[PDB]
Amino acid sequence: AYPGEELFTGVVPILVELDGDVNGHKFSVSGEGEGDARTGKLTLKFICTTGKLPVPWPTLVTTFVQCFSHYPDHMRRHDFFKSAMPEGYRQERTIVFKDDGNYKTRAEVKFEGDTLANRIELVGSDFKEDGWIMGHKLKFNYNSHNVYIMPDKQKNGISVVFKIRLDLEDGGVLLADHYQQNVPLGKGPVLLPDPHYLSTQSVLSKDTNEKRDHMVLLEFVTAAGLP
Amino acid sequence: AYPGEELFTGVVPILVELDGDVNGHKFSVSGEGEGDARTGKLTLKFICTTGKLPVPWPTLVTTFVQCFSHYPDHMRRHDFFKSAMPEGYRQERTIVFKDDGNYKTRAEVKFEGDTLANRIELVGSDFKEDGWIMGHKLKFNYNSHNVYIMPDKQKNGISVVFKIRLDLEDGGVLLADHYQQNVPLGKGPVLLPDPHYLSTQSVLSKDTNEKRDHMVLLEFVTAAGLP
Amino acid sequence: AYPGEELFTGVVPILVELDGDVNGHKFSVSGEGEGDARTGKLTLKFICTTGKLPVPWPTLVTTFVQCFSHYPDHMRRHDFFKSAMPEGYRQERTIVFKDDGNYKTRAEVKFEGDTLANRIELVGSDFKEDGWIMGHKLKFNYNSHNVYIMPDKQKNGISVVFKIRLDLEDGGVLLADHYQQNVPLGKGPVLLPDPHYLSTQSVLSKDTNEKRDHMVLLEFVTAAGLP
Amino acid sequence: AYPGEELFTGVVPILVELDGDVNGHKFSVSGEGEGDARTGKLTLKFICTTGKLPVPWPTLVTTFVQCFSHYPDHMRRHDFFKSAMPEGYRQERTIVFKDDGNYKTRAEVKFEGDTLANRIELVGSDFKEDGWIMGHKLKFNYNSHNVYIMPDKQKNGISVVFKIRLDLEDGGVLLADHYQQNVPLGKGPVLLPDPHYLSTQSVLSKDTNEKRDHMVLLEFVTAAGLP
Repeated sequence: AYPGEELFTGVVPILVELDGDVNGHKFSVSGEGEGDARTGKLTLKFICTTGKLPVPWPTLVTTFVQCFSHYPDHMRRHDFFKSAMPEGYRQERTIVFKDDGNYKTRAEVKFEGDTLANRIELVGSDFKEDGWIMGHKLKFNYNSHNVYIMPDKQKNGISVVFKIRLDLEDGGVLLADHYQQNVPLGKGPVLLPDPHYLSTQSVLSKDTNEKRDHMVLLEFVTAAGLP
Repeated sequence: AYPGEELFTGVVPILVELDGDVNGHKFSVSGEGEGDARTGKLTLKFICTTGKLPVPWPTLVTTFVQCFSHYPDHMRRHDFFKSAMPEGYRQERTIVFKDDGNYKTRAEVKFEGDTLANRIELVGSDFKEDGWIMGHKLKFNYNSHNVYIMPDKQKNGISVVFKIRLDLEDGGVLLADHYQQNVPLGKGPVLLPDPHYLSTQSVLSKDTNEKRDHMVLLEFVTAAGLP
Repeated sequence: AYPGEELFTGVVPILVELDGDVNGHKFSVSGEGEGDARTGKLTLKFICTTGKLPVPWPTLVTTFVQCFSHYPDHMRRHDFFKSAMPEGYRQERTIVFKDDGNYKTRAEVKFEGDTLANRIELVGSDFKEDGWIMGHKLKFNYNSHNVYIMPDKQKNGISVVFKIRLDLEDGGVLLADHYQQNVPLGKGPVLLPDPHYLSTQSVLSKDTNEKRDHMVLLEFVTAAGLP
Repeated sequence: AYPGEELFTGVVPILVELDGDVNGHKFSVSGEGEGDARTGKLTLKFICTTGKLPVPWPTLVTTFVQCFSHYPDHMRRHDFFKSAMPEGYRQERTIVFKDDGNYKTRAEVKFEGDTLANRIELVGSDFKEDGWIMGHKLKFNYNSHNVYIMPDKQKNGISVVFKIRLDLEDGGVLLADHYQQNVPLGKGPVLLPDPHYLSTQSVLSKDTNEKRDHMVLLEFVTAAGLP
């Protein structure tokens, strides 16, 4: 297999660092945790190093390491995330919130020693001051959803798009469309996958022994084929 | 690769049946769902078959299948719950609510065909009818907390002790001490674990399409070591 | 303040008496020393009054007064051992030496006047004459390990299990598993602690002016909580 | 509470730097660890920087921090070592090895930031290159032995005298008389103690992961009054 696969035979530490800017409200978030590609388990904890988060925590869940998705034996040849390791890949993402603003993220997912780092730069604009983001908070859906992937041959990478359902405090729903391009960092050949998807489930919680603004995230991801 | 773990290589159906008697108020609960030991995932739905539940649903979460906890590779020799399968184990518990009544539960967790069954007999007493549990709304801790386990060599089983923080409606916190003793149902050899604990996480929801008194539970449990 | 903490504000003399029986060899040990709960310090000298000890001295350290452990301010409510004083408690233990023999101990730790007395009975069996324990000269690890404690609500006492590491003459390691049960002797109320542990450190030494088979013991024990 | 005592209420890092010259053989030792005066516990690791130590490690322990001796409550007015802190004290010694050479040491024990550093200079002479010390046939005494202390009114410090037994591989015992003088470095008032002694207990071992010439030291010291 690829020299990137056996870098995930067991538990791998994760470091997260986010430098965002939403309508002028600058902020920084640091994250830390572990990941197990054998089961697709992810246990991460994030903290707003600048104090309070100006945007809702669940809106940054997707931005905050898809290389820890579990790929079954019959589909390991479609794992582009682990393929581009240890040099890693670049993750660009346009998040469009319906009837609201949009995010634009630039991430660098790579290995730094024995740790997996996710250094991201996020920009936000066109969010209303009384919109569903800069105003009333929301919550991330704890149900399984699908994240679809196809290869991008001309870019030697993969295309990834998916929808996010955010439950509003007033019983409503704010759909967030994610468009994502991934490009390898190293020059070595990567796996060009067949169109497939990932079954993703994330549970949000807090840490009772934490005084700062934070979020605890438990994520299970499993890849699945498309006939 | 101890015997009993083979019964949890995939999704296993779960049947839950409870018969309760809290302060003379008799009731029955039927529950169904499934569990995945590879991820420690737990999805169940419980229905009050006698009408309205006289106690808050969150006070009955723990009573309502720890054999679906995920034991990492280096800790599989500590899995007493799966070692008792398929003959199963008996779960007796004493749940003391601070400054209020107490529960006494007798359960039989075993395999019925391909379905993991959990038949429980619950008895409550000394509950104040005007306190904050009986006839009032409660909220489960929802965040991660620890469930401590130790071997009981005299009874050839395990002792399980843990705490639970329930959230009252006025903002106050009610604490429910749990005292638990598991013993195997058959004469086959079981696993005597070292002191360890389980990291538990639950999410409570409501079925919009269900008219009877009901509870939907999502739960994630992971075993962890004590040095 | 339960009426047991005041009995340990200063230095308290210790009496130890043990009648042992291993592979037919009947032996006796007398011990004396002091104990200070403010620091967890234990100074004890044991002497085999029946001649030579037929078992290695390190295998009897745990059998040879956990009421002298230091419990910090935030842990005083978990000190079961002190709450059973002055009437004291009973300490039954099953020690399992891996791939070798087993110890069965029964002790009554209680106050006899102004000194705390520990009177034990030991029965050993299934020890190989060429076993790792038999032959003596064993080595007790001077590093600190953890002795986990959980409440036994049914018996109105506590359950205690831990592991000790015995260094062998061959450079290897003998693991002795300990399974302990504590119940109160008197009829008053006792402390029912939360799950916690005790970091215990001990050092074996000798007395150059002592001609009989003996051992000098130095031990520090401090209580610590579990999340 | 005496002014210098507040600096030892918790664990204190320790630095040790020794330059030696025994019979023209030059060497330097670096040492590090921590001290806990609540229990009189010491754990230090020393590394010979210049390569192979030309004298045996057991001969250098005492040269290798009596300010970490535990002084019981009602004997605290006798702690000159702590009362010299933070400015520290000078510690000069003459170690006569019977029918062999001698050590001359000069130590400046003081606080350097939050770390108590013991920087020593050692000179050894008149040692027999074919005797029992230079050939490295020595073992340490792990049993408790006494260290006698007395005030020095004129020098505003203390004199310290004690004996030490060293075990040779032929079965013989080598006595090493120590003559010690301690004088404060600062101009603050120090405590002139009464005649008393320290009960010292030491244990030497080896680091299995260390390739350089080294010694791990564990020490327990406790002061005691003289009638």
